[PDB]
Amino acid sequence: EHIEKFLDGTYQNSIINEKRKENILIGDSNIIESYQKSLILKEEQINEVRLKGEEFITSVSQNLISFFTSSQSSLPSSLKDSTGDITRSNKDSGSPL
Amino acid sequence: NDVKKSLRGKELQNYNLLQDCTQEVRQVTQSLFRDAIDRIIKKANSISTIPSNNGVTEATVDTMSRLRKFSEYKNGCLGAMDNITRENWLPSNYKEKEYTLQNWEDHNVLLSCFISDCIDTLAVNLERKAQIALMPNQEPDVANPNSSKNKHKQRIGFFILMNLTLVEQIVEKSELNLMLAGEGHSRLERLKKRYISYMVSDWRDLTANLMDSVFIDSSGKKSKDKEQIKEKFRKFNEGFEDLVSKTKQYKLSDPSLKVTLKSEIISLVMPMYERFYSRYKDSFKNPRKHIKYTPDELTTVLNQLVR
Amino acid sequence: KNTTSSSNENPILRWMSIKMNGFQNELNELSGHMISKIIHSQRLILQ
Repeated sequence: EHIEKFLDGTYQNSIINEKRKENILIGDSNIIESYQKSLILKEEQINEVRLKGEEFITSVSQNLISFFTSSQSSLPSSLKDSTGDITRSNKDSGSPL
Repeated sequence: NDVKKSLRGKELQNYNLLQDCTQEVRQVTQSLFRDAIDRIIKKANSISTIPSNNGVTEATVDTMSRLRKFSEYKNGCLGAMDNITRENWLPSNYKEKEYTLQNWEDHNVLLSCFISDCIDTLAVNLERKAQIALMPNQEPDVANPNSSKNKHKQRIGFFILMNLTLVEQIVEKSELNLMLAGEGHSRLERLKKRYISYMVSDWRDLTANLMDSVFIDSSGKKSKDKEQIKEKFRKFNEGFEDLVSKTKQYKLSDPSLKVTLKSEIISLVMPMYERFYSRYKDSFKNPRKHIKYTPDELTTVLNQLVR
Repeated sequence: KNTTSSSNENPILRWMSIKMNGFQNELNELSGHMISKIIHSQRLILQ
């Protein structure tokens, strides 16, 4: 929320912070390499790429609770996604888990 | 000030000329204050567009650090408030509805009076510029949360209240802080509540035609017109998520504005849905398939509408 | 420069190192509850 709220997320109001001059005193000499412009050349896509990191890691995370554990003890199912043994009937288990 | 106060009970005969060229230096105050107001007019109207991320024109930064140049001449400002009207900084064709102002007694009156009138001038000129720059074919109609004209009351609301965010965040640590006591705080509050209510406007449309949708079908029976169930409740959900959707465009900066707009629009919406939800939650075995929210969960939505 | 960065990678190591905290914490939590649940599966099926 905040990190998306810094990309376009002003990040110019932060430039407005010291661009209040910090008055007093009178200057107004703001020459920050402004700023953190930033990131439009693919580093914003590195950021959203990391967010795909997060929601992806949650997706594989809870997607490990799609196999029940495929019906049964594949119980230590810590890694990884495979083995769609499709004996859907019955309990023991579509459960997961 | 030091010379006209100096020691009295005596012959003092150039004192008239002291009041005459000091009457010209109160034409330097007076001219500097009509210069302040006209400074707001032209120096504000310099810019033409609301910004990229719709922030604050630094002509306002000029205006407030301009005011802290009015700050530290403080005692000379105090004597410089001598015997001079509100209309000695006014373009006379104004209206006083433009000015959140509700005495003639001392210079502390004209202190908060004058400076807070200047930020009212900042309000009307910034407001005018937004009214132009979003509907560029229309009449700028001002100070109007009840406007039947604007489509950008939320957008203009967040723009202007970022300008006031600046203004009180220079009256944050100023001497104006310690100058403009009493009324001028509440003047700033009414200034806020204008644009706040601009950002309550279409929420008052949602509540408005919601309870009007209660009103028009308050005549007959229980809703065998289940188009009225899904009319009121569906279209209430439609406009509700429209309003939450366009709430996402703006991300506040004052925490007390978050509390302010939050509790304002909570107090706008809730009791309608309380008596109305609770009035009409007796129509199906699954109202779920027609009516969606509790007041619990809708309250929670509002409470995480304000991250 | 470095800078390293431009806040937004120094202060988006406030993202990146803390997105690494969401990830390492995510493997931490799923590791914990998953480990104890499977421990309550040899309990729950075998035992």
